[PDB]
Amino acid sequence: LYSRKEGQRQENKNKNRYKNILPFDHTRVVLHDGDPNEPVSDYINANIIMPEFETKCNNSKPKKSYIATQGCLQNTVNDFWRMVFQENSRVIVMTTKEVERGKSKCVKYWPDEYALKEYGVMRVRNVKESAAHDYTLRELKLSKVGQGNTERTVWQYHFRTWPDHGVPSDPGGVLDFLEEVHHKQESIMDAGPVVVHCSAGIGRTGTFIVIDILIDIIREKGVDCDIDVPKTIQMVRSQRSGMVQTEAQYRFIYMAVQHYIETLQRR
Repeated sequence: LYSRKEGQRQENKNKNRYKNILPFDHTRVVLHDGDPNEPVSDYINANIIMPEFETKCNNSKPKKSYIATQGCLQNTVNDFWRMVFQENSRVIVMTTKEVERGKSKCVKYWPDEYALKEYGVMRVRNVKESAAHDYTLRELKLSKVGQGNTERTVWQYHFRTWPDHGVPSDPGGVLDFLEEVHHKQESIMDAGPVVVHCSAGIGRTGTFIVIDILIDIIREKGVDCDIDVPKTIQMVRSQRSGMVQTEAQYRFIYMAVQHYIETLQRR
C-alpha cells in the first residue's frame, strides 16, 4: 500500500511545483525542525532514494543514497536548506539551468558569488564558483544561525549544458560530471545523501540517479557484472513515482552505461 497523502494536504498545496507530482509517504523526507507558525512545517517535495538490490547484505546501509527533489519554489527555499542541513547532505547535483526556454525550472536558492544570505534560520555563504565545461562547482558554507559548531561545506555541482529539448547526444559529459561528484562525496566522512534535482524531480533527476547507481555497481564489481536497467529503474520508481520520463532519457541511460564500460576497457 503506497500513498501520497501528505503531498495532497491543503496545507502543502503551494509547496508542489506540479499539482500531481508528489512524494510517496513512505520515502518522503520528513523535516523535523521548522517554523511552528506554519500550518505544516514538515513537508518538502522530496524522496529518499536508497538503492535496493536482492543481493544486499545485513548492514546499515547502502554505500550511497540520494534525495530526489523538485526545483525550489520561492516559498520552499528555506525548506530546501532545512532538508540539506537535517540530512547532512554535502553534495547537491543541480541538473537544470535556473531558466530554460524562457521557463523557470528552479529558483536561485544559493547566494550570488562571494555573497552570504540567510534562508530562515539557515545561513549560506558562497565561497567560490569554478566553471568547468559542462558544469559549475559552487563551494557553499551552510550553518544554523545562532548555533556554534554547525557549519559544514556543501558542494553544489551545477550541470549547465543539458539541451533545451531531448537529451545529450553523447553521454561522456554526464559521466565525467558524475565521476567528480562521486569523488567529492567519498572525500567527505559520512556525508549524507546526495541531493539531486531538476524541475519536477523525476525525469532528469531519475536519469542522473539511475546512471549513478549503475556506474557505482560497475566501478566496483567490474565490466562483466550483471546490469538490469529496467529492474533498477523500477526499483527507483518504487521510491519516487515517475523517475525517468521519456524514451530519450531511458535510452540515454543505456548509452551512458555502455560508454562507461567502454572507458574502463580502454584502460
